Parts: sequence; structure tokens; C-alpha cells
Amino acid sequence: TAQLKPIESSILAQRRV
Amino acid sequence: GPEMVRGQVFDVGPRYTNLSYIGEGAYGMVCSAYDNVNKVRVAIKKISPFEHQTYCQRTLREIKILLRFRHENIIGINDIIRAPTIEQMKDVYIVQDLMETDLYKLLKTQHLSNDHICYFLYQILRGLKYIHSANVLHRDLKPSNLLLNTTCDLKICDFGLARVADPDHDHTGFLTEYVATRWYRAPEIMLNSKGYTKSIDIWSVGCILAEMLSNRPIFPGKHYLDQLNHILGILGSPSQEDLNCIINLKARNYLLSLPHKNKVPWNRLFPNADSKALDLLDKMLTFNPHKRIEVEQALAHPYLEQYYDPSDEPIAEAPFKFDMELDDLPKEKLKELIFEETARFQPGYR
Ligand SMILES: *C(=O)CCOCCOCCOCCOCCNC(=O)Cn1nc(N)c2cc(-c3c(-c4ccccc4)nn4ccccc34)nnc21
Repeated sequence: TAQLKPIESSILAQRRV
Repeated sequence: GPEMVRGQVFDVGPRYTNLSYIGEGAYGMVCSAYDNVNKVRVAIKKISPFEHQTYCQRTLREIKILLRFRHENIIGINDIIRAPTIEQMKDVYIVQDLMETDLYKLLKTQHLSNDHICYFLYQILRGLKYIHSANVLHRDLKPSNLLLNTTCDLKICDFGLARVADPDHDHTGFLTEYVATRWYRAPEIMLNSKGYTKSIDIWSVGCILAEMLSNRPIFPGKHYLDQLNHILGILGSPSQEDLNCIINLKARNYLLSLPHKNKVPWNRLFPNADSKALDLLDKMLTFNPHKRIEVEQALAHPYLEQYYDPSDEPIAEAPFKFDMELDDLPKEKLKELIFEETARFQPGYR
């Protein structure tokens, strides 16, 4: 599978700003 | 004629094309496809449930539930394809957004950081909060039912064992036995096999948390009572109080016949795990369901404090009630009800 990104690049994380 | 995958007709064109096999199950066959109308990749499940009353019952439940749920951490249904007349409806095709992978696959290839474990657990529980707020029990949470994109967005899927249990009504004696997948099965599914509650989902989540910490299942029983032996070899024999909460005389006597085993400390099993994670793990994997942490309290645990935000955690506007549970019906009537419930997506493309 591989290639798990930073949590920062999550729709849920990114909205919270 | 229709497109074909491994000998099976997959009659979903012209909207959906370019089919590729993903898997099959008791649940039926799944393919990836391209939606030519919306220009997105999809997953499509073909179901053929109509000869079997229990398969109809479960298809109707999954469809009723998922069509009513709207939550970022639960896979939606985009479309449902089936024949325009009831007599011709042999097959049903459910279409969803295509996810890149699942937690099962990921844990075969990848030790996860504490940050990823923590964030995945948050989203599982965020979705589970919505599900439990609706009075639904999922009853089959496990790593292969948690879908992920590499962006780290996680969605709960596979509502085939799900059901409504309205808490105004005592369901003791009336719930289906032998739910969940063996390794993720709460003890009270063995010992109170018809009277368990939504707490079984918290147990499953605890099992999933343990697997994310170590990349292997915590209670890998090879069969039904061996599952309970694995559980008891980590947790230890239940206390006198916990035994006394078991109402089924036969089950309590079976327990009392078992040889004493001691609690294995969580930190001897998981020597490098974050301590808050282990504390929460303990609270989820508590033998007595009346003492097991509930979803809101799990979300509020210190391990999840950087994500917990009750103003950004939706609950169901309209919880399901007892009305939606009398689906113990002849399979012909269930077929009528599946037809009605899918009608909103008719007509489909040629
Ligand atoms: C690492 O070593 C692998 C090497 O590959 C690296 C790059 O690989 C990328 C190429 O793709 C690989 C193939 O991946 C397949 C995984 N795909 C999915 O998980 C897609 N998927 N999206 C959704 N959504 C989905 C649902 C289900 C599913 C259903 C169901 C399907 C459709 C409609 C309704 C329900 N019912 N299920 C029951 C139980 C489990 C899953 C499931 N399946 N896959 C799905």
C-alpha cells in the first residue's frame, strides 16, 4: 500500500483552521 | 451486452465503466469503476440476496441506514442500480466513492506512528459517536471495515450486520447471536448471546486500537470458545462482581468451571505504546460491558485531547426508533421494501 501522508493533509484537519 | 468481471455480469453501464475486480464475500462481489457522469472513481458492490430471507433483511438494513446517515467518517451511498420492475430485480448494485485502502491492508505493510494511531482512533470514534447517537449498532467493526485514503481520512463501511436497537425497548432475548468477526467479538456476545448492547462496538474498537499498536490481533481465537480463552488469558478471570452481572446461569457456570488466569499488564504486551493509549485501551477492553467506556467518554479521554471537539462532532438529527426494526418478514415482502427504498435512484441510465 505505502505512502501514508502527514495528518496535516487531511480534509478534517485542514477545515479546523 | 453488459460488462463482465471474472465470469460475473456487472450490469452497471453506461454510467459506470472500466470495471476492475477488488474482492468478494458472503456480502457479494465488489469492483472499482469510473463514473462517467460525475467524473469520479467509484466502488460498486453487486448483491444477489433475494432467495435468502436473512440476506434480504441485511440488505434492507444496510440500505435504510446508510441512506439516512450523513457523516464524514461514514461511507455514503452515491447511487443504487437495479431493474425497473420488481420481477426482473435479481441483483442490486450499490455505488460509493472509491477509497484507496483499508486498515487491514495498511497494517500488513506498515508500522503506524503514534500520531497516526491517535488520529485514526479519533475518526473511528467520531464516526461511531454518530452511529451510536442514531441508535444503531454496527456489530462488525474491524480493520478491513475501516477505509482510508492516504490523506489520512478514514471512513467506516460495511453496515451488513448493522441494526437499530431503540433504547426505549429492552432487546434482551431478541438480538441475533454470533455477530462481529471472531477476533473482534466482545465477551458478552458469547455469554449474553441475545442481550448484548452497543458496548460491543467499543470492544471492537479496543481490539482495533491494540492491532494498530502492534500490527497483530490481540485475541486471535481459532474457534468460538477459544476466543473467550484468549480474552481471559489477557484480562484474567473476571471478578466476583463481574461474574454476578452475568444473568445466564449456564454461561456463568461455564465461566466458573474455567481454570484461574491472571491479568497480563498492558505494558508487558505493549512495552513501547503511549501510556494514555494503554489507559484508554484498558477502558475499552473491559470485560464487564456495564463498566466499559462509552463513546463520548472515550472521545474525551486524554489520549484524544488534541482532536476532541464536541462542536465539530455531528450526531444524528433523527435517531432511528423501534418502527424501523420490525423487518422480520417473509423474503418476498423484504424484496418489496428493498424495491421501494431504492426507487429514489430510478430511472438509471440505459
Ligand atoms: C501495498 O503493498 C499495495 C501495493 O499497491 C500500491 C498502490 O496500490 C493502489 C492501487 O489500488 C490497489 C487496490 O486497492 C483496493 C482497495 N480499494 C478499496 O478499498 C476501495 N473501496 N472503496 C470503497 N468505498 C469500498 C467499499 C468496499 C466494501 C463494500 C461496498 C462496496 C461498494 C458499495 C457498497 C459496499 N462492502 N464491503 C464489505 C466489507 C469490506 C469492504 C466492503 N470495498 N472496497 C472499497
